[PDB]
Amino acid sequence: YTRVPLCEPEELPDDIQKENEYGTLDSPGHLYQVKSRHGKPLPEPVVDTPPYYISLLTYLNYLILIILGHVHDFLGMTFQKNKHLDLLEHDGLAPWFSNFESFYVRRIKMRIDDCFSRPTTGVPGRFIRCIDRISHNINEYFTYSGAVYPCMNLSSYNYLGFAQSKGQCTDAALESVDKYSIQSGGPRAQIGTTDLHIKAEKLVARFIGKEDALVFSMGYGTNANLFNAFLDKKCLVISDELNHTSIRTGVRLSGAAVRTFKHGDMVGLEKLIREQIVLGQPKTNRPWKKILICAEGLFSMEGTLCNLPKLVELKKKYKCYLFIDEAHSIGAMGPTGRGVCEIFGVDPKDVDILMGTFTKSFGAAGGYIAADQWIIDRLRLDLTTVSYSESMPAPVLAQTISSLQTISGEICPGQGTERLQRIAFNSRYLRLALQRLGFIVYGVADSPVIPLLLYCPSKMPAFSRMMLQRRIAVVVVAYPATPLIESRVRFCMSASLTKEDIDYLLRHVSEVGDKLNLKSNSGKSSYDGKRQRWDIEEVIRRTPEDCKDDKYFVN
Amino acid sequence: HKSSMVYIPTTKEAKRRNGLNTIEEVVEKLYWTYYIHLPFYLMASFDSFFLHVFFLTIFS
Amino acid sequence: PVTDHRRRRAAAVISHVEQETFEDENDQQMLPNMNATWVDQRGAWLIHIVVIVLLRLFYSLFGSTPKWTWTLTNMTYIIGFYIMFHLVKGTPFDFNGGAYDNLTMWEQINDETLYTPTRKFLLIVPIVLFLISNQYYRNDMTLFLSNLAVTVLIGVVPKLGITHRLRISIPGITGRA
Ligand SMILES: C[C@@H]1CC[C@@]2(OC1)O[C@H]1C[C@H]3[C@@H]4CC=C5C[C@@H](OCCC(CO[C@H]6O[C@H](CO)[C@@H](O[C@H]7O[C@H](CO)[C@@H](O)[C@H](O)[C@H]7O)[C@H](O)[C@H]6O)CO[C@H]6O[C@H](CO)[C@@H](O[C@H]7O[C@H](CO)[C@@H](O)[C@H](O)[C@H]7O)[C@H](O)[C@H]6O)CC[C@]5(C)[C@H]4CC[C@]3(C)[C@H]1[C@@H]2C
Ligand SMILES: CCCCCCCCCCCCCCCCCCCCCCCCCCC(=O)N[C@@H](CO)[C@H](O)[C@H](O)CCCCCCCCCCCCCC
Repeated sequence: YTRVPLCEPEELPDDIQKENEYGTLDSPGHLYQVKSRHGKPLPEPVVDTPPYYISLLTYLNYLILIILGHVHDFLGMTFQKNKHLDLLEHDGLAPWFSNFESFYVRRIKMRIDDCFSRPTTGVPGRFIRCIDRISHNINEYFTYSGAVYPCMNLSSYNYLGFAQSKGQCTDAALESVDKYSIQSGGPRAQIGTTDLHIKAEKLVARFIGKEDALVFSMGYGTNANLFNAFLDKKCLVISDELNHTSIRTGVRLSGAAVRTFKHGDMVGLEKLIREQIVLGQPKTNRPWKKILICAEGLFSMEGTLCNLPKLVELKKKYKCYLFIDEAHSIGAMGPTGRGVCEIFGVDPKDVDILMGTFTKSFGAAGGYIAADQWIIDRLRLDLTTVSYSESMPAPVLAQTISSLQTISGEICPGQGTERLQRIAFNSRYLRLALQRLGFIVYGVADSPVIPLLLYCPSKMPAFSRMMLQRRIAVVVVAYPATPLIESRVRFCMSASLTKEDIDYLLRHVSEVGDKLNLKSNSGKSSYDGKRQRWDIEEVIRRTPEDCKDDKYFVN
Repeated sequence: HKSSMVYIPTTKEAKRRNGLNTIEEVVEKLYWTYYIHLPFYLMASFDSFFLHVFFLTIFS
Repeated sequence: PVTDHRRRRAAAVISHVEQETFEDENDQQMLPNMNATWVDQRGAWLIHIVVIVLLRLFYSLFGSTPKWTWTLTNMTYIIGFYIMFHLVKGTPFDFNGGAYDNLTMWEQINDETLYTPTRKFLLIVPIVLFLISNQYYRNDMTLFLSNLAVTVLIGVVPKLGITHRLRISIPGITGRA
């Protein structure tokens, strides 16, 4: 009962499983094509705020929580010691971790831990199967029973719906298993490399638009073991404050000086560049050997794009270098799917190094780096992962190659464009409907991530638990991951969902939010400068036609 | 096109239709959700501290 | 040793925290602190007035004399602010490797900048509170002296240009560098 059960697969006809994994389009009117911005710069984004009493209530709640937590910790660890044997010295040995460094997890998150780490089963498609569990004590241990129920999926990184067990990719993977075994001999330098690795590398290099590319087995290791190859203690790195942990770990391992600039502030970046060029190295005022700029394509937390032409202008005029990450932008953004370069029309030669990850949009595991020729030839000899780690297995390579060929159009014609149109329409429709209902939604008009703000801490577990009873799966984030005031729920849209599912979700979310008083719109979301408190039927009837027009989005 | 998915009927929509207290329920929700109670355990006695209503009830 | 990463606990009547080296300062403080960043945000300056008003109303609901009520509310506010800011040293979550284990929340505000508007406001509020509160217990000299001593000793001296990175070994051997 305590251990997680192993679920026997169910027997169903092919059509039912296909419908469960991938939906079937009802009308050809649910598709949208994405245009390219030639010479229109990105306007400064606008954010909306709630009234003051929300902030005051949040601060009071946090103050009470902190006071009570500290009082309980002190009294419990002073008046008794038998229960707290994992936080005290025993036979002259220090404990594993410290009291003060794990206060939040032990005292705040533990009471709502049931909303995290939810076991599942089966393919994560349109409907995801979940194992039922019963909470005991206060989220201490769980008891499992042999019962599974389906739920709607809004919490998985599946943008183009490639997570399927029936299709060309699965057949390619099975054929690869038949030909190449799952064994990997060793590092790519010794025995690991084969012809399929070269095929994948050339195909990726042709798809992206650069000259050469390399493949890896893990996205984290692509960043964590890259910067030490060509950086040292006499170089400067300028990075946005909202960057992934892998980049920070790589820069820390490299040893270069780090300076950060505020998100979406180019003037501060220019001032910092000028000051760092003039001043030089600390304690010596010698010039820097080189300067590198790091940025991300699409930020998952807010769904906002980076300003690429301005960065290109600065890097050209001040003679700097550029590095761009496209983990959430490849295969899902642009007229064809090349990335932010197609969105902005910027030639890919300007960017020095490009990076990406197969898992978010292709249904595999890996990463890549794309650059010029001589850079790749030097980095191949200078890298550490190539000659010290394992190699990429064959089924993953087959899945990635099949997905890339399908999206490019070589095989299975008329599928990639249809998927891209589906995801664009779904994202736009959901964002517009949510803004018309009266909520607060962040991001650009066409972004697969839709963050909805839920300010008061006590309103997060209630929303998460109420949505589960209505068979909708959601993911919620909070402090310290997000700022103290702003707590949000993240929506991940797919190309497998259908307008009926969106309507069902909209009705249930609207009623739950009306119950929990989550509607706080100050009129800056509307393009006509007025408050929007509509009805659900009117939204469902009018939004699908009017969502294609671009005049209804502030940004 | 059929899928093995169960649809939960919505409250106030084919649940209470085919099948004074609303004000009390709304007041209770407003009192509970806007205060810090869910991340508390065993701290339901903190509501006793909110006896100020009784103190201000008496006038003159 | 090949790294030489140790914490010193030199004992003296007056001592200061040594300046951080290159690796600890220029590299291990790059990401947002998430502990002193919320100070310059929305609704972070009006909350103190709300706390003062709530304390005053709570004490007045008991039905005591104005002198005792105001002395108690001043002492409680100042003691609470001191406990929150000046007493504790460190951060509740691991930052990089324990880089902020020698500094309080007051020192970490605005990246160790001495004079910022928020610091000015935080220094101004106790003086104005004392000026407003003294008018009820001017007759009693003992309470006036006690309030003056509390304000000057707790709410004024720590928030100064001097006593920055200042440690005293009288109540315990403090750790510097
Ligand atoms: C009106 C009414 C009146 C009455 C009343 O209410 C109001 O008035 C009130 C007056 C209140 C106290 C006022 C203020 C504090 C301090 C606060 O502080 C932060 C939390 C704790 C940690 O603070 C440290 O955090 C960092 C990490 O520790 C320190 O970092 C360095 O030290 C690191 C060391 O590794 C090195 O890495 C580096 O050198 C460097 O990083 C940093 O210096 C320091 O800030 C507080 O201290 C801990 O001390 C021990 C751990 O050190 C804990 O364990 C100990 O517990 C038992 C006793 O000893 C024994 O059985 C155990 O064996 C023995 O281990 C102990 O439980 C716990 O208290 C915790 C709450 C408390 C106590 C209040 C309690 C409630 C009252 C008594 C109320 C009261 C009821
Ligand atoms: C019935 C009536 C009694 C009422 C009692 C309350 C008294 C209220 C007046 C005093 C409080 C000052 C008012 C201004 C504060 C406004 C609200 C701000 C809330 C901010 C919360 C988020 C901060 C996150 C950063 C965490 C942080 O700081 N970490 C450490 C450093 O890195 C600090 O060491 C730590 O937090 C403080 C330790 C926790 C409390 C210590 C005392 C233990 C409980 C005993 C309470 C005694 C009463 C006086 C506080």
